Amino acid sequence: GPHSLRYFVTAVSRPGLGEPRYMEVGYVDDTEFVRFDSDAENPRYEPRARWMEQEGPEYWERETQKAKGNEQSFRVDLRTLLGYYNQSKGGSHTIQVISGCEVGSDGRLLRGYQQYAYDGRDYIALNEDLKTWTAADMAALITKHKWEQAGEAERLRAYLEGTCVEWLRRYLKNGNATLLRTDSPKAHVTHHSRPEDKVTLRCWALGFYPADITLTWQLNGEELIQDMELVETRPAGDGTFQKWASVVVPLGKEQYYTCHVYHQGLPEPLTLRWEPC
Amino acid sequence: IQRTPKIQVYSRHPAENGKSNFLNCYVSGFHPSDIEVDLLKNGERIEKVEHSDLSFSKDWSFYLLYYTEFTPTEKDEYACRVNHVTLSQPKIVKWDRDM
Amino acid sequence: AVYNFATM
Repeated sequence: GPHSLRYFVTAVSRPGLGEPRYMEVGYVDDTEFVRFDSDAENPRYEPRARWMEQEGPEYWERETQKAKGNEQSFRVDLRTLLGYYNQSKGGSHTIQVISGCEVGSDGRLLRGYQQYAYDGRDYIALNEDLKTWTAADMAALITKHKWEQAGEAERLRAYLEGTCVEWLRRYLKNGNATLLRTDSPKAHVTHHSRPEDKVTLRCWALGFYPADITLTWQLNGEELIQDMELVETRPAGDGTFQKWASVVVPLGKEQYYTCHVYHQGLPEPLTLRWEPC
Repeated sequence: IQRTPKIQVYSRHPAENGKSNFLNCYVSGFHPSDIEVDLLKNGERIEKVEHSDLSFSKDWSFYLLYYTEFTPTEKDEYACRVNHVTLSQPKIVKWDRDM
Repeated sequence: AVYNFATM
């Protein structure tokens, strides 16, 4: 541990193009493992990791029926929120939810998540006490009052402390081996000439998993160059990730700069420099 | 709040002329979810382009990956063209094989 | 297992 189980929900109205797009995506430890999409040829919860293929038909039928119920509920709620905000009909709007649990290595709940957004802005969330709500505005206050009157927090807390934690335990047991996998980055430095006898040194990390990584450039043991260019970590398309970091240095000084690559897969951080052919 | 997409264009593996590869256009950090993404070869739209399934991040912004199999050459130029409600003009980002 | 979400 720690481990987490979270569902990311998206409902997008599209007047004139039929009923709203509706999707639910589940993650175990930030790895997608199940997905439902109303725009699939056959909308149904489907496994998104091979280890989920060990769940029998009852599981998929049950989860699919919940998704279909949630879909109908969010269809209503899109209309409701239009009313709360006195918005005109005919536009496309979005409700999103992040729902789930994080548990410690000892199996105890560390935190619960129930966060809503409307049109990409926070709307309502369950507080850390698992008992009260934070509403973002006067519209969300209406939902908050409905939920207080219905005892929704108590129902949700039962899910977060019970079902969510227990199913996470189940998923981890099936997916343990696969979830633990790491791929170490492979690194190299490239050299590019710039005007005024300057040089771009670019330190690449490729083929790594999971995405968390740190690249740094050092002159003389510092671990310290403030002004690098970095790109955001990006998916290679094969389940691994890429990143690079560059610095501009004077021609004739390239050999004094060192790139370090830090990743959980590595026995020790990588250290490399520009290797003149 | 609407958020404009970040865009990166790059290959799955380091480019080697004459060797099969994948050309990627990664769009992320945008809202709302509708987005148009084309891959271009010498200015022209590539027809066989696929994409990953839509996801969103903890900040409620969306991301996905558009991609096509390709074989880079010395002289062919590639780019990604993105349109989104936040953009006043479609944004074109050129592929540089070492970025 | 997903939650059954509440009416807003």
